[PDB]
Amino acid sequence: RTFDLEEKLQTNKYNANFVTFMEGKDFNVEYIQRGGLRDPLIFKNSDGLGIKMPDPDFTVNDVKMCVGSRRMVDVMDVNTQKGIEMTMAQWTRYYETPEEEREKLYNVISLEFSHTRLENMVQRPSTVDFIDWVDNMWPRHLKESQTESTNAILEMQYPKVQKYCLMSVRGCYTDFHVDFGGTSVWYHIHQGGKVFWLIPPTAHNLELYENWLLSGKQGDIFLGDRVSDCQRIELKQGYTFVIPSGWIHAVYTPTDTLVFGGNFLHSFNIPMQLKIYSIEDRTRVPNKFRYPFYYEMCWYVLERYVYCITNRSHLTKDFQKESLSMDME
Amino acid sequence: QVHLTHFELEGLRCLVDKLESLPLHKKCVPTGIEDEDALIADVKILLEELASSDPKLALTGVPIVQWP
Amino acid sequence: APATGGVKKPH
Ligand SMILES: O=C(O)CCC(=O)C(=O)O
Ligand code: NI
Repeated sequence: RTFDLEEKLQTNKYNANFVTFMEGKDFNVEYIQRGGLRDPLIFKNSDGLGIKMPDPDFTVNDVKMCVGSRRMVDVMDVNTQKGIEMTMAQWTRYYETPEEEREKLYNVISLEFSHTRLENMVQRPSTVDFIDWVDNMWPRHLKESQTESTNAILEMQYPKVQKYCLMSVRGCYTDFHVDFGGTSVWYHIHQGGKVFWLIPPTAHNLELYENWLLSGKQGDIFLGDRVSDCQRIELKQGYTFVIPSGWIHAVYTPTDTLVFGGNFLHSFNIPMQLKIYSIEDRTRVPNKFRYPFYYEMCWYVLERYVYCITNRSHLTKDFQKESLSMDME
Repeated sequence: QVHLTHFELEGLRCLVDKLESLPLHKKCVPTGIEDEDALIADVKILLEELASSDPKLALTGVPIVQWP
Repeated sequence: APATGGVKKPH
C-alpha cells in the first residue's frame, strides 16, 4: 500500500451524502417499483425488514461447526488484496489467535453458507426475496437440487451468491471494487462495525474505476481521492446496509466483526447490471470472482417475463413439467 | 394491458438487445430454454404492447414475476 | 483443485 490508510479514516473530505436513512416498513416492493433501488440505504434498526440472524453471541467457531471444519475457505491477504485458501478450522484458529500473535492480516468476505445448518439461522430482508432473480427466475428444481455447500462451480446448480458470512479482524481493509455482475448487496452488522467509502456509478467514475483496474497501480492509488465526491460512512452494530448496482466501494474494519450479507440481481436496474458485467469482461476478471451463470440467468429472466405476462412458455416440455410438479406441492 | 415500470421496460429492452447480439459461443443459452430466437421475438412484441404502461398503475406493490 | 464461482474479492 503506497498510501496512508489512517488519514483516509480521519479526514473530513469524504463528506458527500449518498446514503438514505430509512425505516424497514417502507422498504417494500412499491418502493422498488418507484425508485429502482438506485440509492444506498441504511436501516439503523431491523424493524419491518423481515430479517433473522443467529444467536447474538454466535462465534466463528459456531460458524465452523455449521459449515464444516475441513471446508476450504477463500481468504484475503489484506496487504496485497490477493486470495489465499485455508480450511475453516484453520481460519477459526486464526480468528481466535491473540492480535499480537497474528503475523499477517487476513479477512474472510466470501464464505457462502447456503445448504448448511447456518442457512436457516439467517433470513434476508423480505423485499430482497420478492425481487432477487435467483429466487424468482432460476428454475426452482435446479435450485432445490443443490447439495454442495461450497462454491465449487462443477457442482453448482444455480448462482450460489445469496448468503455470505464475513469474518473480519480489527484493521482489515477491502479496497475499492464493484460487486460482481453489478449485483446489489445487503449487509447486516451482526457484531462489531464497518467503515465504507462510497463512490457513485457515474459514467466518469466508472471510467476511472475501469482505468484504475487496468493501470496496475491500485495499491498505489486511493480511488476516493481521484473522484469529485466520495462518502465515508460508519455502520454500527445492528445496522442493515443496502448498496445498489455499480457502486464503487471500499471497506475498513475498526474492530473484530461478524457480518451476514448477500448479493442479488433484480429487474429494476438491469442497464447498470449489464454495464458492470461488461467492465469485468474488458478488465479480464477471472471467472471465479464473477457472478455464476450470468447470461443463463438473463435468458431465464426473459422467459419468466413472457410467461407471467402472456402465459406462453419458452422452456422445454421437461422444464415445464418440473415446474408444474413444484406447483402441486 | 398489465402496467410495467419504465425501469423494467428499459431494462428488458437492454436485455433483449444484449442477448441477441452475443455470438453463439458467448450467448450461454441455458439447458431449460427451448428456442431462444422465438423467445427474443416474443419479448419484442411484448415490449411494444407494454410501451404505453401507465406509471401510476404500474405501482402495484407486487412483482409481475412471481411463482404460482 | 475444483474451480469455484461467486468468490467475492476486489479485482
Ligand atoms: O467487509 C469487507 O471487508 C468487504 C465487503 C465488500 O464490499 C465485499 O466483500 O464485496
Ligand atoms: Ni463489495
